[PDB]
Amino acid sequence: SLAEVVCLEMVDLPLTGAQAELEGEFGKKADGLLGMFLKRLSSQLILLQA
Amino acid sequence: PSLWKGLVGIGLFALAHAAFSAAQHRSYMRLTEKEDESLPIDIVLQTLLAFAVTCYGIVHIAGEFKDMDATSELKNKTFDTLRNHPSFYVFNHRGRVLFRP
Repeated sequence: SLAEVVCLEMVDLPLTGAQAELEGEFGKKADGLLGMFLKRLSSQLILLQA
Repeated sequence: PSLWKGLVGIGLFALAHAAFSAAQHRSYMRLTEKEDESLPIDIVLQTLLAFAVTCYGIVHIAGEFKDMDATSELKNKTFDTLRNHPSFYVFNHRGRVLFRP
């Protein structure tokens, strides 16, 4: 059937597991800097464990 | 004191950590592609504070200044020292005979 192709488009593949969390932690916009430091250090420990 | 040296170390470490954070945040953008174009306040505040403490430590680590007036360190030089002339030593004194040969 692929002998006669009419139209095609390229769709990007989904983000990998090692990069999925980089779009979830961002955008929180916490009012206090302590919360930002806490989540940043938690992400750092998660990456270190990985 | 010597702890100043240790202080500067942690300062560099702090700066190093900032780098990591910045790198991660860049990846954030490289996966969000939104019109943010701004660093988190936490990372810039941490970088600036680390810079301040590290520079303050470095200023101490640089050392101690020395006075220009040449009569500063020469004040305590008694005449019993300048007269020795180490090149022109003579060993025909009472020291050898008095002491064990």
